[PDB]
Amino acid sequence: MRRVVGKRVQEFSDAEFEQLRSQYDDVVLDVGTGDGKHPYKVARQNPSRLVVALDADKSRMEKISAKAAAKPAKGGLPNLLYLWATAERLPPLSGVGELHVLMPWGSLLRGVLGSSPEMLRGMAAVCRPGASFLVALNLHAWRPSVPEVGEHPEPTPDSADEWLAPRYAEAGWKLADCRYLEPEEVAGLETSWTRRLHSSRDRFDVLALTGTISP
Ligand SMILES: Nc1ncnc2c1ncn2[C@@H]1O[C@H](CSCC[C@H](N)C(=O)O)[C@@H](O)[C@H]1O
Repeated sequence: MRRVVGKRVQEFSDAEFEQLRSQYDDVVLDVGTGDGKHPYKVARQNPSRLVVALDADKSRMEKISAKAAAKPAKGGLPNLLYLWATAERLPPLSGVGELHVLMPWGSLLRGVLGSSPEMLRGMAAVCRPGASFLVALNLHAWRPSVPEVGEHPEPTPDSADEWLAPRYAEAGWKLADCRYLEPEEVAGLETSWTRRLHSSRDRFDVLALTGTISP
């Protein structure tokens, strides 16, 4: 595992991770965390769970990871770990209890559309059976269609129940609910995307897919 703290990366062992995790009730993983504001909120609000967040781009996490590693009085949080990793090559995590993928783009977005099940299966691998998941799709990936969504139509609560659920099941994800999130609900997630989306004139910008990992 490759921990990010400010501009520093430090590899550490699975054994060290296990000792850390063993002190908490459960683990939450944010995949593609970007600037890392969301997991910082999650860790702040959930002191009894260990929050792990990763991104392919280590530079994005510099500021917040440095703050999280500081003393408590300066915004430090003991239950928050930022890692440098892609969704294609996840860290050796096991038994994650809650998985978030918020506003993905690029190969992570292609992955969560499930035309191929490999990425979904790789993410399911780090989770225990019964883990909860939230995939929050940025619908602007279809406004207009970006290269990575190919010919996929923009998903809706109904259409997702139709063509996404079967794909998720093939990959071991039980898609239980699909619904639009109000802009205020998106804002509650505390991602950097709130700012980008503030100027949107669309009714909804995000579709939330939730369920459980069921291999
Ligand atoms: N295959 C992949 N593996 C890991 N991260 C990926 C990825 N493909 C895209 N990403 C990352 O996913 C992020 C999408 S932007 C979303 C950032 C964050 N979830 C937020 O809501 O603010 C980007 O930071 C990008 O670097």
